[PDB]
Amino acid sequence: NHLSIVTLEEAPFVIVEDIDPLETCVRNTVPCRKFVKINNSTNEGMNVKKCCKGFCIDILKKLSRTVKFTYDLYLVTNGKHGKKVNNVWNGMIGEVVYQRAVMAVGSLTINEERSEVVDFSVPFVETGISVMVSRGTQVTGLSDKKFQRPHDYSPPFRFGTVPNGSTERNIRNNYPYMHQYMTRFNQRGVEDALVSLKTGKLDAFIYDAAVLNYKAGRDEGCKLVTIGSGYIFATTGYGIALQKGSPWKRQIDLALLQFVGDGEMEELETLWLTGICH
Ligand SMILES: N[C@@H](CCC(=O)O)C(=O)O
Repeated sequence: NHLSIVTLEEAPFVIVEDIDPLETCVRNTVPCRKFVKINNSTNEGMNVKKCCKGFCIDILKKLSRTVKFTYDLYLVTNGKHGKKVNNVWNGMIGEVVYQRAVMAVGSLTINEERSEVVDFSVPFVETGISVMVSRGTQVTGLSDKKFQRPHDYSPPFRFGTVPNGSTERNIRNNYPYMHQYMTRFNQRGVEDALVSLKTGKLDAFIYDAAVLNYKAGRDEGCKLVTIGSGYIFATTGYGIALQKGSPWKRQIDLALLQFVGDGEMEELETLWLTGICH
């Protein structure tokens, strides 16, 4: 009963590394494969062996040990965390919905749309929407006038997010103007956004709270500050996604609860998520 499990890279939850040519993953890593295309024309491709580590990987290792299952971990190839595009789910959520994976482990945010098509374990990392700015910049949260009336400033307040995730969904579904203003500043990824902030090319980066709290905690030079958005309606957590009606949610939940109660979760948080910047 080898379980097919999908994941996605997003430090410090999931970190990917090339395997050692001379061909096994060691230390705190585990095997993870990815289907890579031969070219940009056809569907042809081959699965490439890589190695994975991180907070979520350690959670997977513990679940494997405790629930007593073995697994075949693979990386998503189309999309990221999960979005319904042209009426079809992609990313980690898609792999679970279309039964390619029994579970999805990673920095996967629990939200209403996703819960309609997949079942989630209890949350194990708290998150929501946060705002990151250069240390010194003053903002109260997303209700700040700088965000409500960006054009009332010279130059217009510059803020954006990484599209296609739960953060964009929460803005697009409720505040049309803010969303369409923001697309002007879409960021390709977290690292891109951080550079834009520290060099003064971007005023604020709106993104997942867990990741922003982590990044601000160990920024080189501690030049970044993260503050809550105030969008409490968006407060949620990361959860392991399973097939709708999955018979494993019960056992996965019991394990997570066991880890929380025994202090094992506490130890993992200390190992991977602590910060140093005040
Ligand atoms: N963790 C988010 C991705 C990042 C974000 O949109 O804030 C998700 O599962 O969609």
